[PDB]
Amino acid sequence: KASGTLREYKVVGRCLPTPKCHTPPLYRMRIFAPNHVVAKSRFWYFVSQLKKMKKSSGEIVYCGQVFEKSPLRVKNFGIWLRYDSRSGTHNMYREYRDLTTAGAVTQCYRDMGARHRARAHSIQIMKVEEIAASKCRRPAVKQFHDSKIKFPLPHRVLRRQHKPRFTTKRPNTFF
Amino acid sequence: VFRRFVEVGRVAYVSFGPHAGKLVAIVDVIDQNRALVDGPCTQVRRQAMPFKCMQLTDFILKFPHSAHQKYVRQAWQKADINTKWAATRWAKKIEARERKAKMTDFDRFKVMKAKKMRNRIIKNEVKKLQKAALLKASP
Amino acid sequence: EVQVLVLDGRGHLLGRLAAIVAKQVLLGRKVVVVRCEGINISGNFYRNKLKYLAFLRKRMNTNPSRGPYHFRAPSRIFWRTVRGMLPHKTKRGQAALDRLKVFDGIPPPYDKKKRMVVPAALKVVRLKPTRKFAYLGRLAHEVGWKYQAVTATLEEKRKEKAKIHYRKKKQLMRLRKQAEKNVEKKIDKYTEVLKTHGLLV
Amino acid sequence: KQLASGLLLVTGPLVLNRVPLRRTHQKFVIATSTKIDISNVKIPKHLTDAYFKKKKLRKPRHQEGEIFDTEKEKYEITEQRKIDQKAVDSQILPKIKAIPQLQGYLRSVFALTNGIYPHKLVF
Amino acid sequence: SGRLWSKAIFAGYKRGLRNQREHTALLKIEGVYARDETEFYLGKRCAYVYKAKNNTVTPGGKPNKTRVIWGKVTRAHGNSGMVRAKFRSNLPAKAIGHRIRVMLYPSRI
RNA sequence: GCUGGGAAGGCCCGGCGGGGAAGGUGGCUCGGGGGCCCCCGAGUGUUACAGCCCCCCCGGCAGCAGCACUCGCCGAAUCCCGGGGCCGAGGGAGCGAGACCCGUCGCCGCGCUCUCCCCCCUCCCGGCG
RNA sequence: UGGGCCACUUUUGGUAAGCAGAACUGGCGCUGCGGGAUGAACCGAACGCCGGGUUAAGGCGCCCGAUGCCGACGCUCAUCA
RNA sequence: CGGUUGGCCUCGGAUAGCCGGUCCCCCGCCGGGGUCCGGUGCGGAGUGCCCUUCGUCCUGGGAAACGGGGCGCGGCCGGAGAGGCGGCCGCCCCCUCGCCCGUCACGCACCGCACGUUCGUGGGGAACCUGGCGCUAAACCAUUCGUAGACGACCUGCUU
Ligand SMILES: [Mg+2]
Ligand SMILES: [Mg+2]
Ligand SMILES: [Mg+2]
Ligand SMILES: [Mg+2]
Ligand SMILES: [Mg+2]
Ligand SMILES: [Mg+2]
Ligand SMILES: [Mg+2]
Ligand SMILES: [Mg+2]
Ligand SMILES: [Mg+2]
Ligand SMILES: [Mg+2]
Ligand SMILES: [Mg+2]
Repeated sequence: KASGTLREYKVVGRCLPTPKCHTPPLYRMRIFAPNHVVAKSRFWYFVSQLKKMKKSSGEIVYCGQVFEKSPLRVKNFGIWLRYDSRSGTHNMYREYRDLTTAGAVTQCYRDMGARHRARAHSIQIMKVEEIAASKCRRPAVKQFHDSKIKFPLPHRVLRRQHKPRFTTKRPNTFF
Repeated sequence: VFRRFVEVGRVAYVSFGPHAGKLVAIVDVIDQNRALVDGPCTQVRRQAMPFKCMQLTDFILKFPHSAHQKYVRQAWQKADINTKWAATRWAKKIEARERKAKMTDFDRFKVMKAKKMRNRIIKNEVKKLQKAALLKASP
Repeated sequence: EVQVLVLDGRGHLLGRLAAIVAKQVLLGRKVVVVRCEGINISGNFYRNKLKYLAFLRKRMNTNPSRGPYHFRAPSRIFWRTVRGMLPHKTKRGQAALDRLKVFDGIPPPYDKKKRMVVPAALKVVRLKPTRKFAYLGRLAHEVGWKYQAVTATLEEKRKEKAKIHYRKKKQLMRLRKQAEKNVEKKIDKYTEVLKTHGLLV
Repeated sequence: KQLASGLLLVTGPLVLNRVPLRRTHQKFVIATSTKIDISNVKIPKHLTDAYFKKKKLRKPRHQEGEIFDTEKEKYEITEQRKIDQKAVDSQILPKIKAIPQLQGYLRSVFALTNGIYPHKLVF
Repeated sequence: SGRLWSKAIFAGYKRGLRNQREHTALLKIEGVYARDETEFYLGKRCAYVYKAKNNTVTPGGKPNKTRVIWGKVTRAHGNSGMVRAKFRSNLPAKAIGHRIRVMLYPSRI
């Protein structure tokens, strides 16, 4: 499974109706995927690990993108995940600040790849929820929990280093 | 040192991006690289914006963080920024830059003639000024 | 652009400046790079010195006179980096290598010209400020360059002359501002034309 | 007016830049953004592509050439061309003297220098 | 009186790493360093002008030593200026690094 | 066009309201600096001389995957116009006249006439005001 | 023609081997081309002679075509990175 | 043999800071500090600045008038890192023209078309004419030497 920016889907599925149980139960997952094809694939993966159910003897009765409920309010997100290193597998709890749930999960994927060299096929996201400010554990979010927060932008590195490529004056980094 | 700070109510100038050349109020801060951002009187709806894309001005509005658009809009209007800016000389510097970009060919000819005559007059006055300032014969 | 491009090496990173110079000099563009003793290299001074001493160790052991020539001047060190980035075994690369010219300090066809700056190779732009760097002049002097004291005194002379010329230029600019304040009443007709089309904020 | 073969009929006001009534190609002119309102300017009807088409005299009745025809290389400006030029310039030029600096602008020529690039120039 | 052409540089031929295609030329035009600025030059005539020993006939003039290979810009080549052009004869390799005129002919402005 | 017959968002001080809390506003207590008077820092708390979140008894209006560039998948639910580049292979297609200087022809898409009325710019205009 | 050799997976002897011996498929031999700097076998793709367009694998500081994106988020300082 | 198609005649630098200008102290009436005042997404701005070319003729207006131009003369000063350059005074000789806004007409207006336009009196090589100022050498061989030497090379001497 590759990436991009992720979307959250809810995928609801069931086993196929045999003439023993004419109404098999429905199951629902929240799945963070680049698109709905990857969403259905990851659904069948997870539900096959959990229940004895395969894509052949089953169906997707619904696969639909969950939109962000409040995409203009900055939320804290707690991610409960498991992954596996080159050695055995580990449980983990991360915290992020974002506007969207899928944005925070994408942030978690790039962060796990950065800090633990973990690939997306190694990561399994098992819980994601919206944390308030007073329930957070990580200092990288609790330092932004301040109502009168204030900081400068100290060392502004020039970015247009090629427009111009040859100038006569050296750039300034204080602004 | 550090006269401008990223804070709630700070007005920044979006320099590149889809909202380039715009004015923006900082509503909240999202984690060290982005800010929740809303320009209601400069026609920029609320979104996340990179500090790499914004440049801080000297104007600070007054509202609590994560307030609504009507509150940031009336805080913009009471001591409106569209008249403080534009009669700041950053803004008219930008304005001169864009009209110099829009300057046509006949306009370029007239600018050449006017600038040529103006430089002639200034140069002759400079020559007179230094030839008068050389009148020094004191022990 | 048919004129020579004159760059100031002080404050620039070696390989980045060399890459820019090499592409320019392949595309045409006679380039002079002055003050090659002010070129910076990233990484600390000791490991840069060790890299140069390993290069000094590289020697044709049958005939070191035939072997690789370890130039010691900072100008020639920069020139050899650009040589490494050029296709110098061809006539095109040799013509580009001839189109490039490098100097220690600023010799006097170029001390009375404007020097340009390449911000994509500047140390303040390309290095984090909490990182160690080295000086090509100090590195050259400790691997065997003889002429860093004479270059320093000649640069001090050049800086004194440049200060004198700069004070002249400042007095001329003050006189020009005074002349505008004197005859503004006869250029008011021409000034408003320029303000209308974006010159003269 | 643009002529009936696609070619543009232009005039410099010949007393300004020595350009008569000529045809010129649309692909080989650059169009600027300055206007002269030329409604109610009488254009003679005898101002067509046949009027502007080149003239030939060589060669009558002769097949071998060793003597040369030293005449007709002097292209003569005909009197009807001169009086058409006089009429159209007499009804265009007072309108050109109206707007300022335009006659100096039309006397001048266009050029590129060490700065300006044509993709950035507004015309 | 005045220049009337934009100055470009013959940067090289169209090529991969170990194969060059000499029917297309790569041109670096002075002042343009993005594709959406190369859009202006997209059909302009371009010329490699050079001198030689013998005299050639000049259109509308007397014979002299100047010779011209004509071509035109065909499209953009990669994210930073750098158009690719197509000449009547393939350009000589001694012209790499030299000046090529872009002539403002057929005009769309 | 579809979607949670989009999600959010805008305006209507949204209004009767009902709560709740801190990244705690005002007011107060305490600590610092400026001519008893002002602002910043620490505790208090629930609207106050700011605001935020949830439920409405119901929302209304405008807009609508926005011509304020927040976040999609699309087109029998899709069309119009323009620009650059490369290329022009082929060569007797005439059912009629009994081909006549020389096949402007097939298929496909159209327009007018062999009906009669109008009306609008015109025109060798005829005399012209 | 009846000397074969190599690679994924399976597999025998051997401490192992660019060792010896099998199975299956593909290759090389008999095969050039793009990439892997370089290379019988890898990766892409198989080839009449050309123009235009687009790609694969692979790349895009400079050699060297292409990031001269105001690319995104982190991690890392090495006196053998 | 060809390239080329306006120039930039210059602070040092800092980057968690800069740049400019003035009132009071000090340096044989300029430079250095301390106030104070501006500007800082650099406008005293290299995304910058300077030059700008169709040419003449009658005719006005301001800009100028303390000027322009003499490869015209003479003199002085500065520049050594690769000075190969730059700047200023005195003599006289032509014009009040050239810069901006106007009036008036004319020029091959070569009948749509390419290499036009500069640097440029470019660089290099032979040859002819034309005047003014000047100058009248060395090297190698041969010969000697033997501080040298396989041969070349090298060190020496040769009318006073
Ligand atoms: Mg044919
Ligand atoms: Mg055999
Ligand atoms: Mg084997
Ligand atoms: Mg064989
Ligand atoms: Mg075969
Ligand atoms: Mg093969
Ligand atoms: Mg290969
Ligand atoms: Mg390899
Ligand atoms: Mg092809
Ligand atoms: Mg490569
Ligand atoms: Mg390249």
